[PDB]
Amino acid sequence: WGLLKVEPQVAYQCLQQTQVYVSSVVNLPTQPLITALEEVGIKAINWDGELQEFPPHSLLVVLTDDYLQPQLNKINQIALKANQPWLLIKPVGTILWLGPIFQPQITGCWECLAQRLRVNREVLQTALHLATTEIAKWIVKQGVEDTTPFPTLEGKVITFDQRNLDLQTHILSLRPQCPSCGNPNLLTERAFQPLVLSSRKKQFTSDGGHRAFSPDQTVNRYQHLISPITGVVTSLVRASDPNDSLNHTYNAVHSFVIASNIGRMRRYLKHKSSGKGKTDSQSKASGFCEAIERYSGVYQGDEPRISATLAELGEKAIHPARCSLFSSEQYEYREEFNRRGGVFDWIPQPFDETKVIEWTPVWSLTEQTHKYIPTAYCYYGYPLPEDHEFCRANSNGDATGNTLEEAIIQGFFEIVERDSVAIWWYNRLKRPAVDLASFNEPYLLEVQDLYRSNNRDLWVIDITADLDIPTFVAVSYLKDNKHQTILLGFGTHFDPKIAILRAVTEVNQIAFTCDGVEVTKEFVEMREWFKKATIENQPYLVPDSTVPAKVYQDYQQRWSDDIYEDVMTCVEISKNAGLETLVLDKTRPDIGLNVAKVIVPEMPHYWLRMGAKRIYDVPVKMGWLSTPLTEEQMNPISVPI
Amino acid sequence: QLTPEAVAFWGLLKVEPQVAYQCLQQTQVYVSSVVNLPTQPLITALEEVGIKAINWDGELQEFPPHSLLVVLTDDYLQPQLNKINQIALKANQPWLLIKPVGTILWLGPIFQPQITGCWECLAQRLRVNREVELQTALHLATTEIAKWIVKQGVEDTTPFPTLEGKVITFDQRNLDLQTHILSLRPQCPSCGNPNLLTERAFQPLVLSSRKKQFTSDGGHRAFSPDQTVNRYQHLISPITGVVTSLVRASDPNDSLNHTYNAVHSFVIASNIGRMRRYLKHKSSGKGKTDSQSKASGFCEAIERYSGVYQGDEPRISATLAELGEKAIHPARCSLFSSEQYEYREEFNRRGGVFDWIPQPFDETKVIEWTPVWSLTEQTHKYIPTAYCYYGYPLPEDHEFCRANSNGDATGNTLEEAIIQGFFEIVERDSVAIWWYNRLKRPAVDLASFNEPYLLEVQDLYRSNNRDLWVIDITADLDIPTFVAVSYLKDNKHQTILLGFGTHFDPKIAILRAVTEVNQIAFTCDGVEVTKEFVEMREWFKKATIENQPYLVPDSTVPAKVYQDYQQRWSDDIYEDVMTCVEISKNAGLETLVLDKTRPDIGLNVAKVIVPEMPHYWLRMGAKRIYDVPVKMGWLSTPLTEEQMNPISVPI
Ligand SMILES: [Mg+2]
Ligand SMILES: [Mg+2]
Ligand SMILES: [Mg+2]
Ligand SMILES: [Mg+2]
Ligand SMILES: [Zn+2]
Ligand SMILES: [Zn+2]
Repeated sequence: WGLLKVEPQVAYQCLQQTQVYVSSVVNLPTQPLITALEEVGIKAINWDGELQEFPPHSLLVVLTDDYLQPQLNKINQIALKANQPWLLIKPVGTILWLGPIFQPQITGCWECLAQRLRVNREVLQTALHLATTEIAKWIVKQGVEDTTPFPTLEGKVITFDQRNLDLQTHILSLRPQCPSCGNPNLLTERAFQPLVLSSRKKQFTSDGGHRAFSPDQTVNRYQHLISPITGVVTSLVRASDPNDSLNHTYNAVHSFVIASNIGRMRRYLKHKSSGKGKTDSQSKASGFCEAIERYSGVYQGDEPRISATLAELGEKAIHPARCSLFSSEQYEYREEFNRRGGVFDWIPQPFDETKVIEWTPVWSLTEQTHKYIPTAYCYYGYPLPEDHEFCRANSNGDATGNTLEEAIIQGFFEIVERDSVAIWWYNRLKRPAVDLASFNEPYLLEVQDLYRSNNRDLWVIDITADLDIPTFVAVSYLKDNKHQTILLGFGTHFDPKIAILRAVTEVNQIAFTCDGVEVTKEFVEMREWFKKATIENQPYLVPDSTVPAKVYQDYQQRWSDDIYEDVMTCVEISKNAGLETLVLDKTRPDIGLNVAKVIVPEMPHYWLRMGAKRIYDVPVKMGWLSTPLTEEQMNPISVPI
Repeated sequence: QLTPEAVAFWGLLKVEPQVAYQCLQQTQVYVSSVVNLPTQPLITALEEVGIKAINWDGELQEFPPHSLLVVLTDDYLQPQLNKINQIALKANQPWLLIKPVGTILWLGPIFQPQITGCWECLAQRLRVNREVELQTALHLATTEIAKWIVKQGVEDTTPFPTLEGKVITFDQRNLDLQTHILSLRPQCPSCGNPNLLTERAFQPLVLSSRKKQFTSDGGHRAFSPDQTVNRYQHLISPITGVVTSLVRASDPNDSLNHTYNAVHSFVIASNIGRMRRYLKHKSSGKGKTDSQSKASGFCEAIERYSGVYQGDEPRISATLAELGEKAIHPARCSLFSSEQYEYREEFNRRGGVFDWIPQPFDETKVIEWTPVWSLTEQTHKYIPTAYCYYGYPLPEDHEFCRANSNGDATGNTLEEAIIQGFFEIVERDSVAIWWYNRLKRPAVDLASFNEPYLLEVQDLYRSNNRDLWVIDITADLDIPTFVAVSYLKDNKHQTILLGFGTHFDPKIAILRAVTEVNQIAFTCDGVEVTKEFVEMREWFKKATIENQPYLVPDSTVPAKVYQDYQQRWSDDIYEDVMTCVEISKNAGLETLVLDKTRPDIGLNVAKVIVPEMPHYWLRMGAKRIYDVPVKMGWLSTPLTEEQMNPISVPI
């Protein structure tokens, strides 16, 4: 009782004014905790939950076996209504959860923790003494002692395991969009307001692209979101690739990307997620950013939408076929194409304007107005009718950044990369090479030499489209082998140097995985590719020797000092090509790290989306072809990467 | 037949009651206290869950075949515990040490003899680390004892994380739990062999070839510091570890192209009040590297710990006369002038602690000599022990030398440590020769090094109003040695920053120099006029680029390029050691190697001693400083001692 070093007998005065109402949720013995509480002098009286009003300086303790018991939803309503602090304890099982001191209007309520646990659970006497210690610490932290000399479990879950004797701390996050403790529809007011971009001049861009803040600092700041109970990223494995390779490193994260209803297949395969690889020490930062973007892209019911059909919306709505861009021939052969195709290139049902769907507002930058995109195309896991699965949400254009403008730039670069890759791949076009020596980067030369030493010839091809945004594809194939195992990487940026860096990082993220490749475990779609990825059979994968190789001085410099001007110049670049750039703010207020989805209608993905006239017309416009290619004359193989 | 409350406790151990109950008739727990702590509460706590626990007198050695001895204490450095350890090792009886008092609980390890370290394996590292300045306990102790009992009994399931050789530190105030891995020490006086270093030193040193596998960045190193930290994290602890870390990355995270790490540990066993607490604390084992984002700061701490005298180090008590030519005179290593000894007191009132002048060596007195392996002669020489190890107890009237870090180095292999130490030695030699003669040297064009990092750093420094350049100060050994000089323009305080680098590969030597400059740079607000950098702040305040003309490159001689240095580095480090040895032999020098690595730590640490090589500090007794500039033709005539630079090297 004196280990709190607060007072020998003055602290008892606090115990003379504080009552602790102990209660059980589902069949827990309340008496032992009560007796433990009078053992140290705390006046504890049993409660059942019917009482709402409480005397000042009171704490309500509730015991449970699971943190998602429905009865808690009642208690969470009682506490918020009465503004009463309460503690949640799980004394049973091998793992003990001390739970947070739910203080209304200051810390998160129970609903925040329950929502995060649900989003995260898609996959004896010592408890009493620890609970007594935590309660006693809370008693003195509010009556006499100050904030600093009194650590408390307020808004903090302590997970203690006796079997391994290890203790972990999870930080409960107050969600401003929580239905119970906050504004339940903050997103619909945020989206309806016009989107405004604030200028933010960069300060340090020595390496890792044009970022105004260190991604390591971002991970350090957002480590409070890294938790398997009260967090959004499961962490767990963290780094996957060995740390010996300093030039290129990797790190893995666990999240949810696909929401298939097959439990058996989800049990082993769909669990965890991907996102791994960077030449800089920010591979873990990139994986964390991708996990954050995937978590922000999932549907949870708070998303802004309006139930209507295309007729009422008129010109304000973008037709789903204008974004998905599937050819009518693909639709009319949907069944057998889906039967022979993979999950990535699944062909959805044709969209009919007769039915009524939910449209999410988006900010059209080119017209500076509000358009409407089908919600199923924006958010993962959106429940669609079994007869109206007209589209499935993908990661194309979704991007992460500290500022919204940086996320917009990343998303637009992703869209441009996908368009250029599709145009080059499906036309089977030959494009000039790029000499890495002219790029003034010894890293490219040394990684090329390393790949050649490992019996893998590597080179880079320039596939820049009419947008004139420097984009490159790095291709590496194993020599003197029947299985070439062609590895591809794509990199697009205003700065050609970092575009080449992105391409080489993407191509060598798989290069070091050789000699023990995880094969069919998750590269099943890439298996048959390696059975046919031969340079002689794919002549477009080798550069056109006739045209001289492009150099670093062949590309104009377009990047500006401030990211706002980068967003602007991207807008005029898109406008000059007769395209409309739309931005959807996926940033969750409870997280704070900006996530944005950039949607451009006519821009296609690299999957079998043959309905886009860009693939047919852009090579003609640049003169790469004299006549547009017929749909059946294009490449019948999807892009493996 | 136990109470249902007891069988509930065994439930969380995933063991059926029938299997567990049987073990309860075969395990006897003798509970005892060393500081008169209440022993009964733990006995009754163990009896409640069914464990047959009885009190222990403290002297009985006869024990049943299956048993466990629990010892309660308030501190782990109680002298009486040493007796208990002697009982445990002699009787081969496992025992657990518990500290159930105070705010912070120490669960202590299960000291199993011949498998885990004994008590004093923990006690020595606690003593080194502590040179600065309750129902929960019972229940955790009961849980740990029961886990050990069930693990010892059947071991039906593989996962049994018992406390065997592992200390659990639990702080209830903020409720945090830490794990410290106790490490068995082969040189421990009681459980191990306390003579191990003596046989290791007397045996001839043999170097084995080991071809390098990865030389991506940082230099010719076997592995990145991250791998070393991952391998040796069991030494990172404030209880049973050699380095406390805690601070870890102290440099700002905004910088990306370079990083630095600082940790706090113990290097010198001091006793003066001005050195006991005020200055010894915040001792930074700095590690600066361009690669990575957090650095390590771990190798320096390891070498400093390995250089500390502990009494196990090999030594023979004799004098120079009977040792003969096999010994090396201390003045042949310290290299202090006789004129520097005659006015030792006057030069000791003024100046820093680093450049203190020791008393002249006396050949009549008897001292302890540590054997070292001379590679040039491939034999054993003898160096005074006080010159090799930190904190060696020297007589007040015969304090002839003080151990320094010159030549000490680390490595995953002994040969790599030897290379690093030799590079440090030649670096300091060349820097002293250049500095004390005030010689002007040709510049080095960074663009010729085909490294964009050099140009980026130079441009950043120029943007920050700090002009930076590089000067080649390579000595007669022809090992590329570079000094990077930075100074702030348009200011009355230039704050000249100097970095030193030396390697066979000129590119990584330049990289070392610029990294050394950058580690000190970007610390304008770091004022230490009186805390720890009084000499550095004095140098910043009273040294410009015009009053120190040698600091600027010589404009007359054209700047050296990257193609002006011959290539000597090889794929394997063994012939690198051999070529360093033959380079030293050609210059009429003897290379000596002392293996300071400890068997418990494992990481290789070596001190390379070359007698005639001077250091940064005021060591005017070496004829190399006087003669090498003449030999290379830099100076027509040797410089008189009073004509040299009267300012010590601040870096
Ligand atoms: Mg990605
Ligand atoms: Mg993306
Ligand atoms: Mg150093
Ligand atoms: Mg050193
Ligand atoms: Zn809430
Ligand atoms: Zn021992």
